[PDB]
Amino acid sequence: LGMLVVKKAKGSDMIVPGPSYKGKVLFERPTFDGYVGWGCGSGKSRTESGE
Amino acid sequence: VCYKEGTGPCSESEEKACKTSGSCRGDMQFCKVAGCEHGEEASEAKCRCSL
Repeated sequence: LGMLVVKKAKGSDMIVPGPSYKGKVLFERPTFDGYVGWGCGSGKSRTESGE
Repeated sequence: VCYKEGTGPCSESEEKACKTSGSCRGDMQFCKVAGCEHGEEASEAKCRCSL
């Protein structure tokens, strides 16, 4: 709807160890500056909290 | 601990490098002082060292 826009993630930006990152490709994390989204590849299943 | 997660652990040439190198990533308490240069290894990541 054009209100805000989510942006990519830089290496200096770090994950939060809270949830169980099993079978993911896109999670959000609101930040002090903006909104950050992370992605993986197709077939690249996310089965651990690591990057 | 350092492990290649493929064909088991890292090499001696690798683990000796990974206290001097700048491509094998890792968790915290390993980047503040030991300097994870966090090479953006999209494919075929080097072996990760954690606690």
